[PDB]
Amino acid sequence: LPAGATQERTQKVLNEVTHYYLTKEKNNVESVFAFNGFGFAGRGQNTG
Amino acid sequence: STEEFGKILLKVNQDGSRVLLRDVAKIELGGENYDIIAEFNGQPASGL
Amino acid sequence: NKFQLTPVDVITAIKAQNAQVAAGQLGGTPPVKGQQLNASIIAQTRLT
Repeated sequence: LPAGATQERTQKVLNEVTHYYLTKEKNNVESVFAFNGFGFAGRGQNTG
Repeated sequence: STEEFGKILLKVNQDGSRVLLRDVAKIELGGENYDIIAEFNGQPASGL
Repeated sequence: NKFQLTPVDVITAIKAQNAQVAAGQLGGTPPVKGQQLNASIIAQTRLT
């Protein structure tokens, strides 16, 4: 997400990423471990 | 215990009534910090 | 002496007015639901 984006927003997008992986790819996907808090650019409420 | 903590005396009023910690705050077990929400298939999780 | 001050007053002033204060964030974890703003709170910065 971009600069300022609250955790709650970043969760929506994260719940979407998990949803897509749990439907459109149900056959390949085993599990999604979603981490709303830190990426690799940094830590922060706008990363995941 | 949260109960012990809430029973912390902060102030005695002029008339003799007590001002307890639970009178100014919400005691509850919780986390060291709330920066990372980690869901597993959209469920709350921990792990190593 | 003119102004009734010792080097203790000086040292106290310097530690009070030359300080780096941690002041938290607006909209920080743990968050209320429906928050759009997450910004750092900035207070005293060391003199330069």
